[PDB]
Amino acid sequence: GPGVGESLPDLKIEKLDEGVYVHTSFEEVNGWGVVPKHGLVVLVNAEAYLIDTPFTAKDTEKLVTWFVERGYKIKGSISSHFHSDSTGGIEWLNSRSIPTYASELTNELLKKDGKVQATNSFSGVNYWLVKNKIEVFYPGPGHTPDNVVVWLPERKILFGGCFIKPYGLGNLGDANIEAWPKSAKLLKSKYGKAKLVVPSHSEVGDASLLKLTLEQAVKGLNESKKP
Ligand SMILES: [Zn+2]
Ligand SMILES: [Zn+2]
Ligand SMILES: [Zn+2]
Repeated sequence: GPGVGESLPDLKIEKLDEGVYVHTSFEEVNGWGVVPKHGLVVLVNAEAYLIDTPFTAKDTEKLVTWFVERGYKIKGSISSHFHSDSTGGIEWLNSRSIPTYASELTNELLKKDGKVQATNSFSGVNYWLVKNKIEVFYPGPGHTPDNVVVWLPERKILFGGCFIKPYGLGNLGDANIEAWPKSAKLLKSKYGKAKLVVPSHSEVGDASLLKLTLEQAVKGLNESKKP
């Protein structure tokens, strides 16, 4: 990229569907290496919504600038859970008067962590961030207590966030393996029609990713009985 030194990989902005872009950012995360984090930028008639933020303030300005530079007013940001791979750019967007959204639970968990909260918050299993266009859904505790997914109804796309772990559940300290199968069950129950499922840390797949995550969630409940 355009810098002066070694290389943590640059932010990626790739067009998924007609009004849906994927964004990938990368962070050193001890016990793992470079971790990729996928989010979405959803478009409505000249307005952009960040589904999750990049890891850092730095890539968040990057992502916002790209779309502002192509004619889009950044109309808001939804964080899918309180971990910094979804929330790490909330402070930047707050200082720029861009509405940041998170679930009431995400904001209290942000609070207990001493992190900056999203400015708006929603309470309840549902929340239309933009009615008939972006839907927030709470399948239940899993990756974290507060993790949510974001559904686009005219594209049948499902940002699963870190709740979707097709090939292994990953970091487990803040997780609820006992509740995760039930949420993964109820998630596929509602969004079986997912044409595309964008997870946080694995590449975009399809409806089976709901099936793959379900069966990985129940596999961790199995491994619970180790002694
Ligand atoms: Zn997480
Ligand atoms: Zn994550
Ligand atoms: Zn990727």
